[PDB]
Amino acid sequence: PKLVTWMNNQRVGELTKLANGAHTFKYAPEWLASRYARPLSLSLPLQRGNITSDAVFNFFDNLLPDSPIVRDRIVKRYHAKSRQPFDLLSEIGRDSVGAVTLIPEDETVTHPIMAWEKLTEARLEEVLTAYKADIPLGMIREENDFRISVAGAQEKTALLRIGNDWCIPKGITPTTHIIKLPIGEIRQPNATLDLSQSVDNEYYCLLLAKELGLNVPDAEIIKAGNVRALAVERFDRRWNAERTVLLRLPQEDMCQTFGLPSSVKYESDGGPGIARIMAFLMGSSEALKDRYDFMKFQVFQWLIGATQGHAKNFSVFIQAGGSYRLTPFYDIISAFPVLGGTGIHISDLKLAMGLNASKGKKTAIDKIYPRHFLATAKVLRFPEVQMHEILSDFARMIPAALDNVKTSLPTDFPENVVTAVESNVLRLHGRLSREY
Ligand SMILES: Nc1ncnc2c1ncn2[C@@H]1O[C@H](COP(=O)(O)OP(=O)(O)CP(=O)(O)O)[C@@H](O)[C@H]1O
Repeated sequence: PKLVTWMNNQRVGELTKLANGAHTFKYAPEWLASRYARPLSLSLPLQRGNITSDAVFNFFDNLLPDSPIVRDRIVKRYHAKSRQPFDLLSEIGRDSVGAVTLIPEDETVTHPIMAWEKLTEARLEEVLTAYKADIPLGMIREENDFRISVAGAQEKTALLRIGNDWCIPKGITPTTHIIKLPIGEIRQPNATLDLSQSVDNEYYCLLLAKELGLNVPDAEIIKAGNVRALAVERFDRRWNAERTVLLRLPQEDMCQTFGLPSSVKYESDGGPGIARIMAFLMGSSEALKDRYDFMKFQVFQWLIGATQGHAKNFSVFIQAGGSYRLTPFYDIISAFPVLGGTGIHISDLKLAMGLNASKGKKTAIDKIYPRHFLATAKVLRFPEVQMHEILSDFARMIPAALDNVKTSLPTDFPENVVTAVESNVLRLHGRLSREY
């Protein structure tokens, strides 16, 4: 029972579901014997023979949705053999996050390689409201070519845009976007989250992120009838130098990077933090810069209060030769517009990975001061003279950032989201001015 694994169009090896349920992968000699070859994941480097590591399982399990519901659907959708990472992927394992492609050992490929199917304005709304039909990742039933897969827990979908048209890829056509819908859970301790308007909030956050010289993905708000969904330009997808072929970008996150399961994704649950990930960024290609933009992303998160910035929300492109480097900062949301007399106080918002405090780690966003950010870099051998610069710029830039954004907002954008965010971002920013 195999599952041929390709990377773009070259063969890497084959995943196989054992007779007891275990998962084993083995790199094809063709892939192994090539000066320009890279591993499936930094949790399983190139090697001859079979591989059994709990890693060869976790890797693929992270390649599936983080929501029971979604997986509850993925099954009934295509009648999966089971709920294990394999049998599920056998179904929608085609276009997934990164450049990995899983094809059933026996149903071999014919048909034009890269084929899709344009979508009518009135049909797109379907793909966007597929949950109403009990469908996973928005994959219309009529067809059957739809076999995408995406991580996360939010009701989303991924499509292929050609020129000025929304197309549902076919066979193994790489999707170019990730249209996420305003439904699902978020985090903090013991408590999940329902906030403002997913799209607006996220959008806003990305706008500030970008306006704040922060590297994030290209995304715009869209509307298919009465469906306000957000579509982000996948940063693991790229066309040939002249738009001839649409290639993928081998990528993986920080949970697979360490061979860790999906469960242990939250530091509080035994996951990695600013210390385990940084100590790992010292081996990154552009390590000097990757270590910098990271730390800076912490302040930003602390400033816009992003309580769901766990280990599964950070990745690294797998560069040829097994080398790696940090990717853009995807998935950005503020918990500020959820505060107030809604029984949730700012003293309750905690961060995913804590900072070097006086005693262990400090998370409550309502308690983190400059000293905590420095003590963090101090401990992690991150030049202090470089952190002060970060806390600095923020003190001088944020005030204007929250403004330049207000002027570049949609018409129908919740005037109140901005209110609950720019107020808190400003209260926190204050702790900065008072030092820098
Ligand atoms: N613009 C982009 N380009 C490439 N990959 C992206 C991306 N945006 C998100 N991803 C990838 O897809 C995964 C899930 O997307 P996202 O983080 O937006 O989901 P969610 O918002 O569904 C997550 P959760 O609710 O579980 O915190 C990420 O872990 C990342 O690997």
